[PDB]
Amino acid sequence: ASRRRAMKSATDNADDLIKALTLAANRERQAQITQEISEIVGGANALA
Amino acid sequence: TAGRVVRITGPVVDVEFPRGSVPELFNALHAEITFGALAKTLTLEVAQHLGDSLVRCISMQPTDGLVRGVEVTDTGASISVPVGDGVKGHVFNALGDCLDDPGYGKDFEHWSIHRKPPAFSDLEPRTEMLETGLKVVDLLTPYVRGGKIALFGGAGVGKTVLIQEMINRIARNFGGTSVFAGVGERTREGNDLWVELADANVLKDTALVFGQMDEPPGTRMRVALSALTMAEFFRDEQGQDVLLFIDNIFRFTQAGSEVSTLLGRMPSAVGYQPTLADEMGELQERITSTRGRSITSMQAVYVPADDYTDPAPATTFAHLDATTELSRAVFSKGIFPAVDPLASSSTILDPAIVGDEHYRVAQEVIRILQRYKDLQDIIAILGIDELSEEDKQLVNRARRIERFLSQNMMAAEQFTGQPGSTVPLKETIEAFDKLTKGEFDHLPEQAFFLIGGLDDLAKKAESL
Amino acid sequence: TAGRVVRITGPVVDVEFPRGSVPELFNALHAEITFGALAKTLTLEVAQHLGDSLVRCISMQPTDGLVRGVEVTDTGASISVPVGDGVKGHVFNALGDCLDDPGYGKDFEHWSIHRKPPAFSDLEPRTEMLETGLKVVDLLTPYVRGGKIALFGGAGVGKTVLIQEMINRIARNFGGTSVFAGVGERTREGNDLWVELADANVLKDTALVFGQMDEPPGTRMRVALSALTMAEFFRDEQGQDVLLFIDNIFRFTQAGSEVSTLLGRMPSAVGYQPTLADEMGELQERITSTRGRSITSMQAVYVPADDYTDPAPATTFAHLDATTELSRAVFSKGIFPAVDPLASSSTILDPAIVGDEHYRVAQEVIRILQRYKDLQDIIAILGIDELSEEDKQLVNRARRIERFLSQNMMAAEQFTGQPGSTVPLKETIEAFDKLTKGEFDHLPEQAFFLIGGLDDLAKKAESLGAKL
Amino acid sequence: TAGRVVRITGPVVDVEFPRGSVPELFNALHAEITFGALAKTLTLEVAQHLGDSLVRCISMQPTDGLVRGVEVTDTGASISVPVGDGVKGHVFNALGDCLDDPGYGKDFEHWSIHRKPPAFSDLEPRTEMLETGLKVVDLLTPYVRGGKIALFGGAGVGKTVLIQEMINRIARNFGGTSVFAGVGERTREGNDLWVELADANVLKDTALVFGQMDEPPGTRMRVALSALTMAEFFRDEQGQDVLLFIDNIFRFTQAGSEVSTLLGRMPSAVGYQPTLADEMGELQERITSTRGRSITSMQAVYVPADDYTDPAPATTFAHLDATTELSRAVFSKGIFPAVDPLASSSTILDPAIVGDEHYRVAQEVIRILQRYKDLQDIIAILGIDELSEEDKQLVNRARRIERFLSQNMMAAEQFTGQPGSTVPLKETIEAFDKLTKGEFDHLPEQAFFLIGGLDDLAKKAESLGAKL
Ligand SMILES: Nc1ncnc2c1ncn2[C@@H]1O[C@H](COP(=O)(O)OP(=O)(O)OP(=O)(O)O)[C@@H](O)[C@H]1O
Ligand SMILES: Nc1ncnc2c1ncn2[C@@H]1O[C@H](COP(=O)(O)OP(=O)(O)O)[C@@H](O)[C@H]1O
Ligand SMILES: Nc1ncnc2c1ncn2[C@@H]1O[C@H](COP(=O)(O)OP(=O)(O)O)[C@@H](O)[C@H]1O
Ligand SMILES: [Mg+2]
Ligand SMILES: [Mg+2]
Repeated sequence: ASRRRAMKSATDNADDLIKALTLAANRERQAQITQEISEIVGGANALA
Repeated sequence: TAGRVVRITGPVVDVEFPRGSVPELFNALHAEITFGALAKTLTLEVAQHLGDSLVRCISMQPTDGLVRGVEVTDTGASISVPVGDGVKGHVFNALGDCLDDPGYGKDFEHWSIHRKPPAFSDLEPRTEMLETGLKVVDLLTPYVRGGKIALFGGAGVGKTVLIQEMINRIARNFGGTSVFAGVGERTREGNDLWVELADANVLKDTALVFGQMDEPPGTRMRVALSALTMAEFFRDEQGQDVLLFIDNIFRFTQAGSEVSTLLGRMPSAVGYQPTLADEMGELQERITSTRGRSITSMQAVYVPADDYTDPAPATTFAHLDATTELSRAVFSKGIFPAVDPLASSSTILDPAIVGDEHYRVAQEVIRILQRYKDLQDIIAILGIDELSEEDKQLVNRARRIERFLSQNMMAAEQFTGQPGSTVPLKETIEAFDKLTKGEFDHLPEQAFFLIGGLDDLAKKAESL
Repeated sequence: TAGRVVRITGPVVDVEFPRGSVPELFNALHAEITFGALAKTLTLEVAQHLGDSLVRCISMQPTDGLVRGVEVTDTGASISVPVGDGVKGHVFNALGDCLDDPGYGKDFEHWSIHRKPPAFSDLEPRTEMLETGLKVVDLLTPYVRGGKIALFGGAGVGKTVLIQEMINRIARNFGGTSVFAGVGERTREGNDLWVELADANVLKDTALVFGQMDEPPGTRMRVALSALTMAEFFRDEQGQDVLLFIDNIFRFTQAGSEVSTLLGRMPSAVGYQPTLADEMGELQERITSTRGRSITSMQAVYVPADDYTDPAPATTFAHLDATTELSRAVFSKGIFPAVDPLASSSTILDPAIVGDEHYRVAQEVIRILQRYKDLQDIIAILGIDELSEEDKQLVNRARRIERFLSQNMMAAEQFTGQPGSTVPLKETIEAFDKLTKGEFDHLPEQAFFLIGGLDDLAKKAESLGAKL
Repeated sequence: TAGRVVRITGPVVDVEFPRGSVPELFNALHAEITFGALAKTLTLEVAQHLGDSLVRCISMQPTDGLVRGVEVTDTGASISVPVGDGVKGHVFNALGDCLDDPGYGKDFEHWSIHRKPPAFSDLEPRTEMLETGLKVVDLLTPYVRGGKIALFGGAGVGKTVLIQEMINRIARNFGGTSVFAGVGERTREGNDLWVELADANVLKDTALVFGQMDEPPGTRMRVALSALTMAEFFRDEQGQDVLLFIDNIFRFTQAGSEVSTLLGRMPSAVGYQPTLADEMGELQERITSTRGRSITSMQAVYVPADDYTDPAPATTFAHLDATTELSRAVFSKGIFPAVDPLASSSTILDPAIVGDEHYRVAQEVIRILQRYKDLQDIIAILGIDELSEEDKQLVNRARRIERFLSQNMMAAEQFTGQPGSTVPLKETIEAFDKLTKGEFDHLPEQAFFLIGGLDDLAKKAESLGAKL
């Protein structure tokens, strides 16, 4: 019984961890796109 | 007083006009490509006044074969689409040209696709429910009359059949009409939809406006406004209730981003156009209820990288009133429409809007279905034997509830000859209240497939 | 010999002068805004020589209402602020105008707010603990008297409360003078500090200079220089021991970034000004103690978006002898001060200076906390029940240690009504030695939360039913 | 008819010529730096025609000391390098000058370093294994004779050690000519390679062309072309097999991107030049075997920041027949060569060429290692006891397999102090077939670390107390 409870708790903890990690990964992905565009447009403006 | 092309860079064309003849922003201009292979009339939309009598315009067609110095004619108005009852049953592109019958509708009344939303006073302060007649939609995810509905669902989930069902219900129950806006429409899928609507005999109640995948970004940006203009004429002038379908709204956003990039504007966060919120708001605010008539919109939404915080879905959901998710799992069970009662939601499923009885019944149904979903994994792995007696009772009740959310739809008649049903909202509320309380658990499961209200349930139980 | 405004772009103004009368860099020019509600006298600071007798200047006041072509006069000198004993007990803005008593200080000696830092031959490293009574600070990040301390933190993690705590602990029992620099922070916070210093009788020894959030970026990037000029007068011209409090220096960096954008400079990484390290270094190198002349400076450093990799705090780090990094994670645990013990550091936490016992206890505490941090990965999923017996013991010890590093602060009473406590350094070392040895493993965790020394621990443990 | 320097900005020089005397693109121009300390002759490669008789050129030598308006002479031709058997045994730079014997080869036939690649009709796919004696390479990344081999990896993972190992194993007994192109690498490594080749007596058969990382961008751009021109001459004129070693080819792309913005080109993604793929394609497509004419080329490709998705290595991948991909993770485990067996690939690793048994054993090894990679996280968190019995057995097998793919290389004796070993391909196949069947599960995994064949395995197991 306690193993069932502990594994339910660990599965919920893994759910929360995956959610938080996915949010962090999406934030990092958006930030990377923004920074790449920033560098590209900065270079383009410098050339202009 | 005619202009001449000075610069051509892909779809972006610079045109010079005399001093007193500079067209207003968003005016439609006509140039000519005379090269035999690619001959056509080119539509340009004024995007910027560069000064020195130069305007920067977006070509609505490919500029391949265009020459510097050719004449450009100002039409004196923005892109104008034909309106009236005559647009029903026909396919148009973003410029108003009829595709199934070139030249058709050229004599109709023409309305500019750039219009403001209803004045602040003209709006209805009270949100109203759109009683569709479908049990699942009415109960769990009620639609807002004049609001926006997001539609999510893969292939083979009845999405097209659901669209046909909604067209049927708006045409018959409300005496309204439908406008379909295919933004970034695949040509094969557009042809499929045209043929299917003709076969379902609902094309007469629908106006199709396609801005296809293989057109420059300008048409894909303006097709939504064109379809919305047709719907606005039906609402304000014909005094009808309109249903506007947009597939895909994200492609409207992406075409806006592409146009913004083509015009040299610096991209905003995540590379979208700086005015993403402004454009989405200008589109969405025109969909509303004004003066007793409404445009209700069901919009297919694509979520990039499944990231709901992405700027495009983040901006789109600022205007969405309800969500309907179509599930492969539900469809495989034979439950039509294959709505996911747990993933789907509505913003007006609150006691203050739909009343306390409806809220309580819907909440109880959701609770029972969620518990059944929790037990699904146990049932799959260890079988139903390991379940408790209360668990078995709840599983049976939840199976009957989830099967009573199915309905014999109007658009499903052409597949299964049986005609569709329209369950009144109060009838659905009381029926699902009884189901939750446990007043039908003795009846067999098969009796709950694809029926209307309680009368149909009784008849199907007797037939078994 | 007067100039004329030719271009206006927000707080930046281009002024054309007759050939041969172009003002020198950093000269203070004056222009007039005459429109009724916004009528004022703009002080501009020459920032660039654009050529063709044009100069680009930064306006200290907002430029709303300024008209092209109005004459601009050159003062012939840079911005100057009043200095002397008379500035103590008074509130000044970036330009030296007294706010509590307008017109005050006009007769004082006036010093340019731009000057070079002390000569390298005059610099002598400072290695002397400045005891505070805060367990975490004294143990893990001892502050240096006459050195530079910084408080890094994200939004709302406790930088200002800790600055008030250090004003309470250090400035009150201070022989010399204090200078506070409100740099781009809340105006009502400046008002609260003014009133609190008046109540505590410390105001008579303190000079307050305020350029707050509702200021143009030029003022927000020059007010620090003005306050530092007053502190430098006290250090050099009077041999007084000076306390310098800056809150917030990231606001100086951010104002510099805004100005750089307005000056047409090419953006650097993350959109910051290319001369970020240069400006930061000039300002910081002016803030120092020289041989025989002590400035104990303490600076709050905002961390944008809780991103400690941001260029502004990242560049700030190098200019410090002691760094207290405040963590959102620690703050969420309710631990105050929300100090990240692993990330924070002190340059004098070495055995030669603080002694072998202090150093050994600090290193043991850090080792336990680092092991706990490493185990976080397993723990988040599985609790502590899957760890070895040694790891379980270490994790319980680490929880107790991290709770005990918290403290009931003097400046926290206004939030909790609980009076603060001061812990002697020897008691702190002894307590954490015992705690690392496992002598308090039997006490409940909450007994260690927001208390003073071992006596408070005993009383709280008793109150919870446990016995020490 | 001579031009004059108009603009100088780092390695890029603008030169104005009289109308009708504008040099053709890629022509070599000469300018004089007369300043005594840095006096020299700059070679400039015409990169662009700017209109109005101005050309933008890339300097091959540092432009420090260059003066505006100095005469610029057009050689009327591209950069050309000596070709022929004479270049064997000698060290050159990108410009063709001999470094060990200055003035040598000036009278040889000279070939332009710019050349079109072979016609498509002359290309024949190569499918013939080139046995090396390295277990991992021969089993999972079989090299192709006359094909293109690459060694990918981040900084300091063993690319150069593996290049030297392959020199030892392949060029030591090669019956043809060897060309080593040091593209933008350490000068110390170049000197070490020169000395090693002289000692091994392989230098007599090798032509070395060096452009180091201290050279300006133009030299690093053109050194690969120079060495490739020597190789092309040996392929097309002498009609003998050629070994082409390039280290590091990424430096060509990096140097190209260093001048891209100075040449006026808007940057592409990740800061690279817009023409990355096209320039790389031209250069790489010149590095090929043609029907009846063999060039076995081996390139070291640096992966910036270990990011295999970076556009440079990603674009390079399409040009290779075999790719040994070195991993930082494998390196940090002490496994050498730090080959990632799950990420490397060979075009001839299929049953048709290598044979049924080789392909079967390779696929089984890859499957076991993939399953182990999947189970790594579970073992790290929940431990190995919670795995199924077959999964535990597979984990033991996979650990032994990953250790056994390690090998003591000759080129690594300077690091491990242990002499290298050579394993025949058949022995490798038999040993890994035994491993995948569990025939060595009773031996400690430490017995499989940095050894040769099964004899070395038996010896090490005896040394550790085991026996097969
Ligand atoms: N020692 C403390 N005890 C209790 N509460 C505290 C303590 N320190 C800070 N707080 C709480 O945290 C709030 C924020 O603290 P503080 O204003 O010092 O943060 P900050 O880092 O300067 O913030 P900001 O970025 O907004 O300027 C305080 O108003 C108080 O609510
Ligand atoms: N109520 C229903 N009765 C019978 N068949 C249905 C019903 N709903 C959906 N289907 C079947 O499911 C398929 C769904 O495909 P389609 O209508 O294109 O929607 P989607 O775009 O989600 O695939 C259709 O081919 C249709 O035959
Ligand atoms: N086979 C090996 N055995 C032991 N150490 C090695 C081996 N290969 C590389 N190393 C270590 O890794 C370092 C990096 O190798 P090298 O190839 O020179 O760098 P890179 O991979 O960047 O070219 C070597 O100097 C050596 O110390
Ligand atoms: Mg604060
Ligand atoms: Mg190397």
